[PDB]
Amino acid sequence: YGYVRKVSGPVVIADGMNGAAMYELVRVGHDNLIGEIIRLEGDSATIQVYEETAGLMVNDPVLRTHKPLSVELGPGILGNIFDGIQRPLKTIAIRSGDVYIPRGVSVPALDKDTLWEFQPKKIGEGDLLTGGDLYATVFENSLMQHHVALPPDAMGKVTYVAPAGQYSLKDTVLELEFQGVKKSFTMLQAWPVRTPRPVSSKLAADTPLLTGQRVLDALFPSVLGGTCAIPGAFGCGKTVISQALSKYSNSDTVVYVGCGERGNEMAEVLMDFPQLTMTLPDGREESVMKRTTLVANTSNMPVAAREASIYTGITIAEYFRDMGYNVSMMADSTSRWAEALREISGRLAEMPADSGYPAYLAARLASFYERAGKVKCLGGPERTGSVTIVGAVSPPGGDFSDPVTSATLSIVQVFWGLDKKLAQRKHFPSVNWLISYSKYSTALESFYEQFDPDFINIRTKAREVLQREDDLNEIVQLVGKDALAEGDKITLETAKLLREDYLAQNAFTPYDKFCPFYKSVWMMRNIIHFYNLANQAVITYTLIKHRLGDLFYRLVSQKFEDPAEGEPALVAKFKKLHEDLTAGFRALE
Amino acid sequence: QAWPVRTPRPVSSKLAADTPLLTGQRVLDALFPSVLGGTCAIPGAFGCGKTVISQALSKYSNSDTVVYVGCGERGNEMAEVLMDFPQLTMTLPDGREESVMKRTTLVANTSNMPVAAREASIYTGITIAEYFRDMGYNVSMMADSTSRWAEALREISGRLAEMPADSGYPAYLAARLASFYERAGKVKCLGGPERTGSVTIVGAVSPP
Amino acid sequence: LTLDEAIKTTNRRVNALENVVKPRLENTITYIKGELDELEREDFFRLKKIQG
Amino acid sequence: EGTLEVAMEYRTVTGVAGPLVILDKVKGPKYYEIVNIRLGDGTMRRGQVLEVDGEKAVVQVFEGTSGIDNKFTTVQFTGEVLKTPVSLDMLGRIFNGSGKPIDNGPPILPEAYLDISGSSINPSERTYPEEMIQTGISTIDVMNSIARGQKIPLFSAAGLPHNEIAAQICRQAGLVKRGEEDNFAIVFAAMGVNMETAQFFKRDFEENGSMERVTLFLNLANDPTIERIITPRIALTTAEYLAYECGKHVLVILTDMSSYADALREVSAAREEVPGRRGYPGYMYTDLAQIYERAGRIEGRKGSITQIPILTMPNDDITHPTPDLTGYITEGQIYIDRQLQNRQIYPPINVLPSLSRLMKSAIGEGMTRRDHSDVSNQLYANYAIGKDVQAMKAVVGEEALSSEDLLYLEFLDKFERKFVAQGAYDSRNIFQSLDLAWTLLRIFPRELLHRIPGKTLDQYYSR
Repeated sequence: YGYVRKVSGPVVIADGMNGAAMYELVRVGHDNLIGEIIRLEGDSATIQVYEETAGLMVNDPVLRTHKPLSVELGPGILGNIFDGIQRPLKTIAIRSGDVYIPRGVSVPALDKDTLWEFQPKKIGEGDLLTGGDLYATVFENSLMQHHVALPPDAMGKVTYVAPAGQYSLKDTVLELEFQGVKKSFTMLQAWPVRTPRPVSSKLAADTPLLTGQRVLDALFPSVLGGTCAIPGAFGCGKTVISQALSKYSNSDTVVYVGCGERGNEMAEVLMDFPQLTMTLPDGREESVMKRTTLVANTSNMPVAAREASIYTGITIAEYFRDMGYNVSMMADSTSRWAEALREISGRLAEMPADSGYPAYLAARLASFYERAGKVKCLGGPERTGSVTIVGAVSPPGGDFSDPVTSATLSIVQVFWGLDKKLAQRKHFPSVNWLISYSKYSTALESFYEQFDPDFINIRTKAREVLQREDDLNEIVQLVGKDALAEGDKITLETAKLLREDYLAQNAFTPYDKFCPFYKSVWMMRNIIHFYNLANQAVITYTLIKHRLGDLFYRLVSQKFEDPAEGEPALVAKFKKLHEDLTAGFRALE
Repeated sequence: QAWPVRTPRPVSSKLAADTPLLTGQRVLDALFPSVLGGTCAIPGAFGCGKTVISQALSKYSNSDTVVYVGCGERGNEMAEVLMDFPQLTMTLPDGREESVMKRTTLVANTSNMPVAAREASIYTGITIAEYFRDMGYNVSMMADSTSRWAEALREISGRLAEMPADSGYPAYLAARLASFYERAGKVKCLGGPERTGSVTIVGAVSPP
Repeated sequence: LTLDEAIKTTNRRVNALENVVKPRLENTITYIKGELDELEREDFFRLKKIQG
Repeated sequence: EGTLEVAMEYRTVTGVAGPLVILDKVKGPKYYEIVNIRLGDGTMRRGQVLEVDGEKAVVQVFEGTSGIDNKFTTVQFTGEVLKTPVSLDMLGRIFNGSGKPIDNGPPILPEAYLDISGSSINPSERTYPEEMIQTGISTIDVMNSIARGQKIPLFSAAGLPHNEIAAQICRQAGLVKRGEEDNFAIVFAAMGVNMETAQFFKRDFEENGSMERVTLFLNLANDPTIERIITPRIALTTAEYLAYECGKHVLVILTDMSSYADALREVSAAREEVPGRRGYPGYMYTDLAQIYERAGRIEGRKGSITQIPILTMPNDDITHPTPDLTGYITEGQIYIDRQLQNRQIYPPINVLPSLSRLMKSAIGEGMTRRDHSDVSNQLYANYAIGKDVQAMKAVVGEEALSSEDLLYLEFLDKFERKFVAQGAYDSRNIFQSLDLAWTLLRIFPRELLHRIPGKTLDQYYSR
């Protein structure tokens, strides 16, 4: 019930919708075009329709949905591929057979006829349960067990519990009554993208995001449930860091979110993920897709879907965190999302602000980024998850002055700063140490000292060495290495060794594909301790340089060792090398 | 008496001003002099606190009467004026000792006061000075932050949805500001005796 | 002597001239886009309001 | 007394667009009347009636227009402007943006309902600030000091430790003591702060033990953008009640005033108002006045409201509309330099652009020393000459610094090294710091000093 009255491009006016609500999604026309309500002036409505509105007919029916832009969560959310508006691309392609996306597809987000193995918890048929209680878990696939949380805003004494067995989402797995009225819940939960997910308490982040790369792990650490920023426009560093996060990061899940980038780039990345495979610490070999969800909205996709992809991804990440899993979101191109928002604002004729973006761009970016953090779960049993966002930025020409870049730098705690200059100089990590920073180091210092009380001092010494590296750089630039003192020469040599041996990774090489934090810490110790032990001896720089050739080779090889030997063997080898270097530095003095 | 605040006070015939304004400042009276009847304007960008020159000029001018009509200015400046002008003093040729507050009036409204009253502030100030001039004195004023009475204009032009001319200000901004400034000048007043009072408009324009 | 003269010229160009020009470019960009573009939309918006 | 009336509940909502909710057939509306909107779902949110024309009403809802149905939502007209239930018991508690008690405590039992945006003080009754303040940081007190009733903000770009400086000032706040009941009560507005910053503020304030005299008005970035505009209003109204109507001096603090500017810009762009510079509303000067222009001392009452805002230059540019208008209104600046932060200085206060327009009255003979003004002027003026010498050395060479310029360069070096730097918890007294300030001024010869007379500092004696 409801018929269109005026169709001016994307904007659509439909009469007979007195009961419509603002921002309630609606189905327009026989083709089931999907659009969101904007203005409810009079008894009429106003809808902007995402897909092309060409060919609409006046008095074509309009069908309400009684729900805002929402995502159907539950089993089967992992692995698949979804559009910006939560449209399963893979199943759409299989059903329609052809390649083109049909104008008005109506495939449900998750297949409601597929069977998943279900088994309840030890709860009783007449017990009491509340919102967020974990009443069952499901083996969606191997090694990615999926907990079934009773939806929030739903509570009451238990009435029926489905016994363990094979079931589908259409089955009524749960039924309960709060008052005399009883409600039955399936395995599918719908939640609006704009509304965040209910939380019990925002904890303080207390565990680093071990990305497997030494430069990010030690120099500029990032904590679980913490924002991150990447100036990714070239050098494939964004692809490299995304692959590292998918394969080696501590997160139990990853939710890539791609909006408004080049279509072939998304093709390349979405073909790269299935090829990516990660080995289990127990020796098993798995596929990253078994723990990966992908929301990709190319430029050809409607602008509104491009804007909504980010919120869809963050809501998916929050739902994953609802069962205490550590999940990491990855916004492919926030600049593209901002451009989509700008286009939408221009469609709405909103008053332009700085550089043309709407005045709420900073506010909306902050609202999105504020959802990341380590959070106590809702409902029992007690557990805690985390959601960390590693959303990248694409400043125009590298000038960190655009409002998107400025707001992101103002909100994001940790900025890693990939540099194209290092990429030109053949640097695999490509992380510019001169601009990167980790504002969460003060909070992470508790764990840093618990693991090793000397590690934080080593990090401070390394930061001082990096600061003096540029000083020695202009020193050599203006007068040359001749004017450098023995201590200055030792400091410069140690800085160069750190840059070319530990601060840089080798990625492609099997020995340096993954850098454990243990190996990173031992390498940092074997570098800094040797640097000091050589420093206080000032001894002729040439003499120590000649007599430390074996020590220099050991320091260089302190990163060539493969992780095959494991932590106990590599740690012992690094300790022996450090002791030998200390003996050589002290005895020869 | 009574007088409409927008209609200027009638005169006999305006005439050229040829007496310098002894401000007591080296720069104001040496390189860039001002005449008793002319119009001045001090930009004083943010942070300069240009009102210090205003207060010094009011304190030490040769003008017989000063009407400090600061519009949109901070209240603490008005508190300073009210606190110091009585305790501060000046001497006259007769030899006696007297305060400057005996001849200074403030039509000022602060910035936290309602916006629409600012134009009324400016116009009441200029009319009061015009009356004191028709008395025959060499009265003067200085309107602090006249640029605030352009925010007053555009915050009304926006409600009326008038067509924005430049940076949101209506079209008649220059016309109205000229109609205000063009009321200064030495003039033989109406009626005998032959009073020849003047009036000086030392405005202040705060630019963004 | 020649190196001193050349170094003085280079340092002056790096410090004074370029850092003089770049603020000028930023101010010119701000004056055009920050004011003229904003006014054009506001003028047209007021016109559309009059039509409505 | 006039008989009471129950507020009319309407259901004639006949239009929603942006953040503005239209109504029709309103029987006797009132401008700025607070209306709480109950949606069809039953959830309730507050709102103000912006424009009142004829029998219509253009309401601006607070929690957002989402979920409003043109035939199921109900609007109730309370018939009174927004009022904050201020009370003396409100001390030592935490409140939301609109004032909801969020410390797991019972709501405020109001001693009196007071309307926000209170009327101005008659400037005839207004007085002048005449007492210094012991914040606990050296460089702010020694030069560009703060008076008990003076407004002055902190200019500090994003990422700088200005939040830590504000926390240290609030925890170490106290009178000169040259009393506890009337001692500094701190109203701590927090407009648009991050969650981590919010937890930091709560923990730091609870740790110093001064919870008994500090009120937090926290408003996170998650809260609605319009609700951030009323947070400074509520904070300043509570400050007004505490100071003028109860006596104790109030040291009002508002963090991230740029967030308030952004909220103003968003609200104005929502209603499509005339834009000033950088798309900000054309009345931003008046709004920043109604926020800032309340600090001062009233003649008949012993209270005093001292204002210490904290702005943030967006592009680290002083010419941005928010800091420019603030400097027009705020009677002085205390500036924080990113360049000094690059030198690893914990309190990166740059003194060259930092001046207190009321310092000429804070100084005197009742407090401080008789050489305060001249020493401050010299350490303010010779810094510029040292900077010019540094620039000349950069553009010419080390040989350009003559027997005079090299002295200015050494003065600048020692001034940035010893004088400005201070401990994270160092309460450096004025005289002990003024001795080192005199030493810095004495690095230059005691006769080349042009502005200062020799006798002024000669009255004071070393050791």
